[PDB]
Amino acid sequence: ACQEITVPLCKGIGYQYTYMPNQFNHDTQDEAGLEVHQFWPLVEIQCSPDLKFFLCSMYTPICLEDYKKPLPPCRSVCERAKAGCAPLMRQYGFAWPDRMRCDRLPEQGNPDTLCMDYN
Amino acid sequence: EVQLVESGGGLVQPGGSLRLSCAASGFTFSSFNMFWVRQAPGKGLEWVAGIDDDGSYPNYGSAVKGRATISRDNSKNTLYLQMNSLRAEDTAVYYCAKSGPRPPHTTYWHKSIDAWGQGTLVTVSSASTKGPSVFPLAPSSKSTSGGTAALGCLVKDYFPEPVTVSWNSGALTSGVHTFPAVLQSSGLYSLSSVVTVPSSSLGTQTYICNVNHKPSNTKVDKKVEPKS
Amino acid sequence: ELTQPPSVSVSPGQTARITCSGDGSWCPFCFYGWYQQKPGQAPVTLIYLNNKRPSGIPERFSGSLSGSTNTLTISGVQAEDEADYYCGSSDFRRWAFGGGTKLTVLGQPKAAPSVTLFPPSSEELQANKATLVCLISDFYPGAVTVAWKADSSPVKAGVETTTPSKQSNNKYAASSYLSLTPEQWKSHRSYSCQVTHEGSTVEKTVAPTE
Repeated sequence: ACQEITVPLCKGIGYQYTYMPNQFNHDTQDEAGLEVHQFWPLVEIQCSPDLKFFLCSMYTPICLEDYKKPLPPCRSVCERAKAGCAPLMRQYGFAWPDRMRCDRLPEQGNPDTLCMDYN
Repeated sequence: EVQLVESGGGLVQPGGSLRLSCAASGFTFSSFNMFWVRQAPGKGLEWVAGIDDDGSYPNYGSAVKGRATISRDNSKNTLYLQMNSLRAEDTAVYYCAKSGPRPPHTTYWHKSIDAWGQGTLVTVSSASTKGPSVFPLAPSSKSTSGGTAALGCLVKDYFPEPVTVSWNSGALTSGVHTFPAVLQSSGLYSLSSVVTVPSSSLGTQTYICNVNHKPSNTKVDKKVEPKS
Repeated sequence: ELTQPPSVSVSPGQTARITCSGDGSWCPFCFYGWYQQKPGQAPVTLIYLNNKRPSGIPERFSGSLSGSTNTLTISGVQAEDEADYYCGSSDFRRWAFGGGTKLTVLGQPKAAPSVTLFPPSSEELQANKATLVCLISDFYPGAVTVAWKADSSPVKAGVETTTPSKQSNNKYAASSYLSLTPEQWKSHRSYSCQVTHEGSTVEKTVAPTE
């Protein structure tokens, strides 16, 4: 159940395999990619180096072939991508999407529950 | 096959009113945003009016705000644009422009322009409109060069622009060229349209040019008969 | 607030690159579109969402993004690619278009103009008017000046000339008119339309008696 990642913006993110449907019930990687595409200027602007990993960890979640419980990113990955960029959308009449919320994300502190995070 | 047809373009007196209507087809009309983009003759594209899928959040450009109103009616797949207090700086070709793919179920998405109409010319002048006088450009041996006869009809003394012509109700298109219109010293326009055709078909084929002058709701079908 | 180069010149088969960017206040995370306007035609979108081609656009048109600058890339430029290319961007509050870029394809062949001169039609004469019609076609480059002659004497008043425009050939056509009274049309022995192109003149002559 691990298809190779085909979404262009999600190349070089640390992992190369994903599963569908994702949390947003996208049927194919074409459906999700058209929603991640909207962020590629935000990535190119580089308002947050964690924005790259955060989106892909949500739209193209990691598909470990050994391990079959969903691995989400930590809330810290979201809070850095948020506050690092969120002012940019806020200045120009856009808004941090409700899909990219950080509140209910698994914290890095909890030792039971995993969540991906680099630095 | 996406089609966007704009009607209601013609002459509008300064300080007058304007209503344009864009008829959409080939796609789910209610599933895309919708915009009005204009282009003054020889100038660049200018942003005018934009509207969402349902019509709750109209958006307008600078040289238009407070004077225009964009709206849609998704029952008959029609977009509209109304304008008041038109000045000379409003003469332009007005384009109907469809939105591109948008990711559903998210509040973060950007608009694009996917399809363009053919546009309708809105001339802001105080002069009255004037239908055209159409005269034949009759083929002869004097207009035949090496077995190909050149023929046409002259569309003289009309206002405002544009004038479109076709030939044999659009069945003859090879060799047709309609020239730009010249503004004569009278303030009226004139143009010509020529088609080049084999010599023998002067007798075996009759040639009608279909002049259409929408601003004065006029339509002339002139038989171009040769004479020697 | 979108800027793009006014003109780009390329040879047939080469690759053209047109750049579009936003000014010091434009939405740096917004997308760029590209629309092509061939002479006298309605615009047609080549690129939306920075690097996406709508259905029907050939794949030699491509878009690329670098910071706040998008580049339209046209490979295998043919003479038909001669057009104006506008870029556009939207920050959800408004739209902004660029001034436009004119693509000229260098090295198109020279062509001497063909001239057709039409006398005033019988119907026009019976309406008490007279118009001479000089149609100039199948020439390149699109630059031409016209002179009229009553008999052999030049006539400057009453002439109107059209700026050359592309025909379906991707060659150029042009037109010129001489308005006269019916009395003037019958009073002379011949009228001439003198089209000069690239130093050389093509001239047609019509006679009322003919």
